[PDB]
Amino acid sequence: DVPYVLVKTNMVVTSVAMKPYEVTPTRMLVCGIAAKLGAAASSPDAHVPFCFGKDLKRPGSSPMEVMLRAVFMQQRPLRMFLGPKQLTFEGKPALELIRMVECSGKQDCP
Amino acid sequence: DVPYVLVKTNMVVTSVAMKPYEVTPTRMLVCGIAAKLGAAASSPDAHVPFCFGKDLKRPGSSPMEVMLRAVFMQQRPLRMFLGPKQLTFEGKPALELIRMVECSGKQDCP
Amino acid sequence: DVPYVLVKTNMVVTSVAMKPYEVTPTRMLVCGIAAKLGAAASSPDAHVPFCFGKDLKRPGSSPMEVMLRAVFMQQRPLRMFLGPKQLTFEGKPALELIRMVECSGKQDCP
Amino acid sequence: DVPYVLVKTNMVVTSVAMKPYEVTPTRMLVCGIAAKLGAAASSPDAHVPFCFGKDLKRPGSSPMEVMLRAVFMQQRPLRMFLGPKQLTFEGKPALELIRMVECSGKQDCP
Amino acid sequence: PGIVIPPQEQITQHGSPYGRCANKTRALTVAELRGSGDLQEYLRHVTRGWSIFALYDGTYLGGEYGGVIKDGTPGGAFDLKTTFCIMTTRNTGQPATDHYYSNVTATRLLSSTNSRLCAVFVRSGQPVIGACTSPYDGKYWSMYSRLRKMLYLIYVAGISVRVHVSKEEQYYDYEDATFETYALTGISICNPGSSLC
Amino acid sequence: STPGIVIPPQEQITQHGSPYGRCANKTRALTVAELRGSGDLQEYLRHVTRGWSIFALYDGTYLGGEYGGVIKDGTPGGAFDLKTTFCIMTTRNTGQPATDHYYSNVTATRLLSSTNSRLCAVFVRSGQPVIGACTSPYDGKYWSMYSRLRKMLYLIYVAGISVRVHVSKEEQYYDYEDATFETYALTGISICNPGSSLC
Amino acid sequence: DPPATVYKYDSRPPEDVFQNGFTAWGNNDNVLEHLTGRSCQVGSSNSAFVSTSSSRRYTEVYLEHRMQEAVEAERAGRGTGHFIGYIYEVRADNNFYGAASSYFEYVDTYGDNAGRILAGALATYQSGYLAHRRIPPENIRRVTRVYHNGITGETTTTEYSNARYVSQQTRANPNPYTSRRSVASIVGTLVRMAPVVGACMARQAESSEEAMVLVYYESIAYSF
Amino acid sequence: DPPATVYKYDSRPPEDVFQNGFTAWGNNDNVLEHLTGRSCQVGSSNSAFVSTSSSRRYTEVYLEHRMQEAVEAERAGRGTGHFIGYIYEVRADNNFYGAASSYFEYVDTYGDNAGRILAGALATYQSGYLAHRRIPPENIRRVTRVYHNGITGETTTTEYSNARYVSQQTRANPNPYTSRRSVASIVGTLVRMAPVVGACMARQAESSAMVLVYYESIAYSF
Amino acid sequence: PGIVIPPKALFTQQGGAYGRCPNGTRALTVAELRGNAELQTYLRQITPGWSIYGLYDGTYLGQAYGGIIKDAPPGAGFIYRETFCITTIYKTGQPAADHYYSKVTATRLLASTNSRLCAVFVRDGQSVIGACASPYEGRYRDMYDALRRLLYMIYMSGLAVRVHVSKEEQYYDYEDATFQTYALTGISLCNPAASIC
Amino acid sequence: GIVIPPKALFTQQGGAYGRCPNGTRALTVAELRGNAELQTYLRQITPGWSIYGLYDGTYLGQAYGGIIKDAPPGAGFIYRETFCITTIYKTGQPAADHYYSKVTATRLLASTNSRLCAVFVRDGQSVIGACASPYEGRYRDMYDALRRLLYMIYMSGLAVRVHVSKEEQYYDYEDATFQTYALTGISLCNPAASIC
Amino acid sequence: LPTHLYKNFTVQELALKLKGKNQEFCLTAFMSGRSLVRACLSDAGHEHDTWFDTMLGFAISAYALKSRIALTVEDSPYPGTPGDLLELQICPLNGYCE
Amino acid sequence: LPTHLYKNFTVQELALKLKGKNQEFCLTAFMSGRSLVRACLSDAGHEHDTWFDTMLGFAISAYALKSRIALTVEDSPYPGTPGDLLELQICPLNGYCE
Repeated sequence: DVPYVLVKTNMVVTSVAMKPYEVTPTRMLVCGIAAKLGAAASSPDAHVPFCFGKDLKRPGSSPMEVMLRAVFMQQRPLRMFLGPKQLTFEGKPALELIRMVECSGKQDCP
Repeated sequence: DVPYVLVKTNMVVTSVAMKPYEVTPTRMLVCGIAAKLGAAASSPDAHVPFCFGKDLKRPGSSPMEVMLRAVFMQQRPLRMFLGPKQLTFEGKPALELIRMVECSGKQDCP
Repeated sequence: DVPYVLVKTNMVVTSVAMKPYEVTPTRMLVCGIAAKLGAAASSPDAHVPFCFGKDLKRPGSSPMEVMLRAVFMQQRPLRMFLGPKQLTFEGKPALELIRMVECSGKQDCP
Repeated sequence: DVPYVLVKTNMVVTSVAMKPYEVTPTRMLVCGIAAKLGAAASSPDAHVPFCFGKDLKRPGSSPMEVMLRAVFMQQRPLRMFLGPKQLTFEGKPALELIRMVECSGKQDCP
Repeated sequence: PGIVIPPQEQITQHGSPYGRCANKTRALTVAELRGSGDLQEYLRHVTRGWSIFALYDGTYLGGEYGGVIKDGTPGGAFDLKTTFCIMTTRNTGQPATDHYYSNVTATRLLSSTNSRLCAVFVRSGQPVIGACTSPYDGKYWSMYSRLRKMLYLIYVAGISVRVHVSKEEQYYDYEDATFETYALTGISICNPGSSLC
Repeated sequence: STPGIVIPPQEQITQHGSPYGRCANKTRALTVAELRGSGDLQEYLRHVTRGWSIFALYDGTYLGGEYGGVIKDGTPGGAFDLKTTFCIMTTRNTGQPATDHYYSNVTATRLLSSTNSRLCAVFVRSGQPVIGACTSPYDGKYWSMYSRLRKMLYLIYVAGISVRVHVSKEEQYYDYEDATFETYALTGISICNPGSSLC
Repeated sequence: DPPATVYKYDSRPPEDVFQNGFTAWGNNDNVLEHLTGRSCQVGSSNSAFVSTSSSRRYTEVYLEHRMQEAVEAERAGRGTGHFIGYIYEVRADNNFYGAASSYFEYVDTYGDNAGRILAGALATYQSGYLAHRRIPPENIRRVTRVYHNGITGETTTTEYSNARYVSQQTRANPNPYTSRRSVASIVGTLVRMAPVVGACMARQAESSEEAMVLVYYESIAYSF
Repeated sequence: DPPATVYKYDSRPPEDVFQNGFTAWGNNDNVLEHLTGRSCQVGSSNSAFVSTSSSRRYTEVYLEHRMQEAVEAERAGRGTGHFIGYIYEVRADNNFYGAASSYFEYVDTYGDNAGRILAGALATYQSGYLAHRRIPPENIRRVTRVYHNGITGETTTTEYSNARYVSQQTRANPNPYTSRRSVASIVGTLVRMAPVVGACMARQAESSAMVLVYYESIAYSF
Repeated sequence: PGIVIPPKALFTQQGGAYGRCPNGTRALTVAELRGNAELQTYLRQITPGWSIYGLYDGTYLGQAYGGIIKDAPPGAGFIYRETFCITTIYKTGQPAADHYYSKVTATRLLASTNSRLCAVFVRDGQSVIGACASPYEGRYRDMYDALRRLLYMIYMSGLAVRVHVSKEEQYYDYEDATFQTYALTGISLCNPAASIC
Repeated sequence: GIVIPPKALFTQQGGAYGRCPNGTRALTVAELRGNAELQTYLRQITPGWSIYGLYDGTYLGQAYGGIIKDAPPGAGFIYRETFCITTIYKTGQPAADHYYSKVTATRLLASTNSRLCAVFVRDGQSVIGACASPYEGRYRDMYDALRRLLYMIYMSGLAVRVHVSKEEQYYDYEDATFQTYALTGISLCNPAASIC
Repeated sequence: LPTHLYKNFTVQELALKLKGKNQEFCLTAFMSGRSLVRACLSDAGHEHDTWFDTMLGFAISAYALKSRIALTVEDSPYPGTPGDLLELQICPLNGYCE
Repeated sequence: LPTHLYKNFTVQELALKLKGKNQEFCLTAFMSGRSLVRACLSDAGHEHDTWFDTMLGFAISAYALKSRIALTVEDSPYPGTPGDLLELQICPLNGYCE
C-alpha cells in the first residue's frame, strides 16, 4: 500500500485489462494503464498502473466499468483518485482506483 | 425435424433476429439467416434460416450470442452445425444451430 | 496535531519553561525552545517549541526533566522525537517531546 | 528558649548544616550560622546559630530549605525572625528560624 | 458563476484517514466550505486543539486556529490525519414529477466505488443539468442496467437527447458544480415535437 | 548498514506495529542495521507480512510480502508518514544472577530519555563506549534507586567526572539504536581514588 | 521493410484507371481526419490521400463481401445480382506513407487525447498505405477483374496488364507522413460495417456509373 | 550607548596601579576561554583581557563580601580581621569590549553547541567589559580605598585621585570583540562562590588557593 | 505441422445420434483417431461385426472389415446412427500457475450449445494458443460474463493483447488443432511503454 | 504607594510575643495607617490600657486614644499580643492567565509551613510578586517543579516571563509597592522565539 | 391480439423512460412516404426475464448500426397507444430484408 | 557508640552503591596532615523516611562546591569499617569552620 490517496490529473487511459483476484475467488480485477498528458516518457506518471474490484456474484457492468470503456475508447483526460491500497497487475504493484472524474478544463485539471 | 445434422461450410450470417419461444415461456429464440459465399441466388444454401435457444432465467449473453454478434458484424465465414431439430422463424421452419466454428482457410472450408 | 512523528537532528535546547496543563489538573507541562545547528534565523527549525507532560501526583524529577536540565546547561546537540500530539505553549502550538537522545557524531546526527 | 521573637537585619548565612532531631524521629534539623554585616568579631551578632525543622515523612524541599540554599550560595543579606524556641546545634543552643526575608535596601535593612 | 453548496446535513459525523473518504462520500472543497456559513459555524463549534484538517484542494485550520480556510492543490493535503467528507446522496422530499431538459449531450463522466455513474448534460457548451444512475442504491436502481446502455451509446456517439430526471434525490458527486445533479430516469433520442420525447 | 552492533532478540518485536511513526511507551523504532543483522526477525517478517506492504523502520523501510523482504536505506524518521512502523520493546529480563559488575575510569556521556521510561547514559573510556547504564522510577527491580542515582548521574555528567560504574545484568535495555555496547540496570556510581575500598 | 507493392479495390474499370490513375478528393493532408474518415464523408470529402493496402487478402475479402451484397440485393428484389469488382496492383514509391506509422507519429506529437484508439487499431488491421495527392498511371501495374453472376453463382476472374506502367526498383516511404494538429471536431472513427472497413477505403472505391452507411467504430466495438 | 566609565575591584594599592596600570596575563584573546574562565585558571593563566564592570554596585558588592571573609577568617583564627579593598574608576576607550556582546557574537558565529548558557548569563549579570592587553595609568581616574577593622567593626572609606590621568571624551567600543573558535576542552563556566563571580573577575583582583567550581554543577539544587 | 491428439479417456461411451454429439462433446476427426494408437486399440475391442460409425470428416468400419478409418467430406458420416464424440474438457492435473503469451490477436471464434466460447490467439500469422471461457462449467466460470465483453472488443478491434491462461483444464473444441487450448484467465491490452508486450 | 491588606485578613487571636502563627506575619505601621476600616475595628476590640505589638511599631489602647507609635523591627515583639495578618486572600477574580515579560527573580521570602516567594524585577523596579507552596493553594501540586526552575533563574539571574493567577493574593511582603499572586508558570526569555 | 409485420424500416427514434410505475422502452420505425411505426416494450409486471434487457440491447444495436429492420408489432388494447414489440430483426447490413 | 567531630576536611571521595538489599552512600573526608575520614549512611531503617535522600543531596552539594566540611562520625562496632555519618556541615565558602 501507499500512505495516502493520490490525485492524478490530465490522465488518459492508454490500455485496459481483466484478471482474477488472488485473495477472493468471488471477485476479480478490472485493470489498466493511465498516462499524464505532456509528461516525459522517463517519468513514472507516463505509465501509471491501476486496478479496481469487480463483484463476480453480481451480474452486469459496474459504473466504473461503464465509464472506463467509454473514456478509454474516447481517450478522455481524467482526474483519478488512486490508493491507498495496492493490488497486483502483471506481477508488479498497481494503485486501487476508487473514484474517477473526466476533466472539464484547466480549473479541475491543471 | 430433419433426419441428421447438416454441416454447412463458408456460411455468412446475413441477418439476425430475436423472437419468443412458443413451447417454453422461460426461454426465447435468437434467430438469423445464413448464406453460402459465392452460391447462386436460386440455390437453397443462399438462404439458410437458423435459430438457437436462449435461457431467460440466466442473465447475460451466451457463448453462441457473443459469437453470432461478432461474426454478423464482421461477416466471417463459418462451419455451421444445423439440426436435427427445427424451430419456427417468420412462420417458416428454421434449423437449430447447435455449434459454429469460424473458417480458418480453404482446407477446413472448401 | 501533526500527522506523524518528526525526527529533528542536531537540535540544541535554547530555552526551558514550566506551565500548568489545561485538560488535566493532576499533570503539568515542561516546555522549551529547540534550535537546529547551522540553520537560518528565518527557518522554522531555528526555534522549535516543544512540551512534555509531568505527573504532579508523583514526587521528584522524571528522566526527561533530568536530561532536559543537563542538555540545556551544556548546550548538547540532540535527536528529538516530536509529535504527533500538539500542546499549548505561550498561546501558540508546541510539538510533544516523546523521546530525546544526545548526538554521538555525524552518523546519528547528519 | 528565649522570651520573645528576635528580628536580626543584614544577616548573611555563613554556614549550613544537617543533623537529626532528638525529640522526634520522623523529623530532622536544617541548621546554620548567620552573621551581621559590618558587625565586630567580638559581638554576639557576628555568629548567630540557627535551626529549623524538616518533616521526614514528606518528600521534597520545603520553602525554607530552597531559600536557605539560594541565600547561602549568593551570600544575600536577610531579615531573620528567630525564636522563641531554642534547638540543639553542635552541643550549644540555636534559635529557631521561623521566617526569613531577603533585604531590599537601606530602608528594610538599616 | 455560482456553485452548488451541499447543505450542512451532508457532512459526515467523523472525518476520514489517508485522504480516503468512505464509499458514497467525497472530499469537501475550499469553495464549497467558503460558500457555506452553516458548515463554517458547525466546524468552529465541534473542532478542538491546534488541528488542521484536509479539504479536497486546501485545508481547514480549526480549533485554536479560529477556523481559517487555506488554498492548496487537488489532494495536496491528503497526507494529514483527517479529511472532511460530504455524503453524495440526499433525499430531497420533492415529488416524483417528471423534469426534462431538451437538446442536451452527455459529457464529463463520473464514477466511484460502490456508488453511481454520472454525466453532465450540456447545451451550447454550457452545463444544463447533471444526472446519475446506480444499481446499488436509490429509488431507480432497477433502471441502471437499462440506462447505462442508452447513456454509453449517446456519450460515445455524441447524440443530442432529451434527458429525464427525478428531483426526489439530489447528488453532490461533482466538486464545485455550477449545475444541480439528480436521479436519471430517462433518455430520449427523438424528433422535434415528438410524443416519444 | 554498520555491523557489530547489539541486535535485539526476536522476542523484543511488538505483536502489532505503530501508526504515525509513534512507537508505544517503553518501545522504540527498529533500525535498518538491527534488522539486517537479525536473521530471526527477517525470517519472522517474511512469514507474517502479506501484500505489497512497505513498513517503516527508524532510518529506512522494510518492503515485505510480495516484495520478498527487502530492507532499504533512508533517513531518521524519513518514512514515519507510512501506516505501520516496526517497534521493539526496550526491556528484557535476562534471567542472569544479581552479581555486581563494575567498569572503572568511565565518564557519563550521550544521555537518553523517553515518555514513562528510563534515563540512560553511555559510559566511555579513551573516547570509546564501554557500557550503557539506565535508571527509572516507573519500572525495574531498582526503581527505588532512581531518586538517588539521578543526583549522582547529573553531577558526574555536567562536571565530566571519571567514575567506577556498577550495573546489574538482570535487565538488558535496547533503548539506544545501533549500539556498539550493551546496556544494563544502573546500580551504583563511585567517585573514588585508585584501589579504594569505597569504589 | 517498406512494401514495393500495394493493392486497391475499386469499382472503376481498367480503361479508366490505366489512363487516369487515382486522384485524391482535395488538399486536406491531416493524418487524423483521414484515419477517422472525417475528410471522406459525403459533402466533407477533401482528403489529400489515396487509400491502398499492402495486403492483397484484405482487398480480396472486401471485394468478396461487396459481391455477396449484390446477391443479397437480388434476393430482396433490389438488383440484378451481377457484380464487377477490380483489385489494382500498384507499385509504391516515396509518395506512399504507412497509415499506422503516420497515426502513431501524430499521437506521439500531439498527445494521447488528440487521437482515437480504434483509428490506430483500424489502420494496422487494414495494413493501409496513403499515397499523397495522386497515384499516376505509370505506377499501376496490373488489375484482377472479378465478375459474378448472382443468379448462376458463376465467378469469372480475368487479369489485365497496363501498357502505361513504368518499372522501377522503388518501395513505400519508410518515414511516416506528418501534419498539423486537427482543429476539427472529431467524435469517433467512421467505419462501414459487414466487414468493418475504414470510411476512406470504402468511399474511394465507390463510384456512380442509396448512400453509404457510416457509423462510429467506438459505438459498436463493445456489445450492448 | 557604550559606557565612558568602567570599574575594577583589586587588592593592589594606588601607588602601584596609578604608576603601572593593569596588564593581562598573556595573549590568548579567545572570547569563550575568558568568559568560561579557562584562560584564568592557576597554571593556565594566559588571558589577553582585563576584567572590568560598567556597574560600580557589582564591584562594591564583591568588595563587601571579601571584607566579610576577612572577618570570618579572624573568627576561625586564620587572620587578623583587617581588610583593604580598592575600587578603581577607569575611563573606557575603543580597547574596551562588552563581555556579553562578545559572547553572543561568538555563539552567533560558531553555533549554540559552541557556547554555555551560564557563561552568557554571568557576562550580562557582571556587566563585564574586557580591555585588550593593557589598561594604561593614563586611563585610571580615581580609587576608593575601603579599610576595615574586623575586631572593632569600623569601616574607613578614603578617595584618591590620579595625577597621571588624561581627560578624554572617549567611551567603550560599541562593536563586540571577535576571536577564532576555541579548540580547547571546556567542561563548564568556572565561578567563585559566595557570591557567584566569574573566574577572571575574581582571580585578577587576587594578588600575593582560590576555590573555582563549574556554575552548571550548582545552578540547579540537588 | 503436428496436430493435438485428444487423450483416449475423452471418448464418449454413448456417442452422438445422427451427428448430434451431446452438449460438451464434438465429433472426432480421422487425423485425431489416426494419431491415437491407444484409442484405435480400444476401438477394435468395443466395435461389433459389420457396424459402421460416423466421424466429422470420415467413417469407421467394424472389426469384421478390420477397423478401417475411411475419409469423407464434413458431416457425410453423420447419416449413420452412432457418431464418435469426444468430451471437449480434460482435467490435466497440471499446477494452477499463470501462463501468458504476448503480442497476440483474438481470431477464429468457436461456440456450442450449453458450452464454451473459444478464440485462437495469433502472432505473425501463426496460431500461438487457444483460450476458452464458459458460464456453465470450469474453475473460472464466474469470470465469463466479464471476459466475454473484453474478448468481443479485442476481436472486433483486432488490438494486440497478452493472453493469460491456466493449464489446469485442456480443451479439445477445435478439430485438428495445431495449437493447445486452455482456460482463459485474463486479457491485458499491449502497452510497450508500460512493459506489456 | 504601598499595598494595603484587607480588614478581613486580621487574625482574631494574634501572635504570642512576636510569634505570629504559621500562615500569618506581623502587621506594619504603614499598612495599619493606610487601612481606615481596620483602625475603626481596632478601636471597638482593644480594651482600656492594653499595649499591642507590630513589626515596626506598637498600638496603644483605647484609653490612650488608639495611638500607632513607630518602633525598630521586632521592638514591639516584647508584648503578649502581636497584630498578625493572614497572608492568603481569596480575591474571587477570574482564573485568567497574567504574564510579565523580561523580569528577573530577586528578594526571596520563606516562612514555616507556608510559601516560597520571589519579587520579579525589570529595569531595577519591582514589577510583581509570585508565591508557591506545597501545603496550600490551587497550584500546590506544581510547587515541587516550580521551585527547581525558580531556584535556577534566581541563581543565574536569567530574564524570564512570569505567569500568575490573580485568584489568590498574597501579603507575605511587608510594605510592598508591588502586588503578589500565585505562581503558575515560568518561561525563559527567547527573543528569536518571540518570548520577551 | 392482432399482430402486424413491417419490413425495411429504419430506427429513427429510441427512448427509455418511466410510464407511471413501470419502465418502458419505445422505438420509431421509419420508411420514406409511410406513417411512423411506434412499438413499445414494458417491464410490467415483470417476472425475472432478461426479455426487456435483451430486446433493449438489440434495439440499441439496430439504432447504432443505422441498418434496416423488420419488426412484429401486436396491437395495443388502448387506441392511439403504440403497439407491443414481440419480434425484432436486423436486416442485412448495407442491404434489405427479403 | 563514641562519636567524633572532624573540622575543615574536604570531600575527596563520594560513592553510592548497594550493600546487599539496602542502598548505601559513603564519603571520604581529607585534610593534608591527617588520615582519611571514611563515613557511611544507609537506607536500612529509613524505608519510610526521607533522611537518606536529604543527607545524600547535602553530601553531593558539599562535593560539588569543593568547600571545607565539618562532620560528626559515630564509630562502627567493627574495626576498620567506616563509621556512621550522623551530622554534616558545609563550612563558609572560600573559608573555614571555627
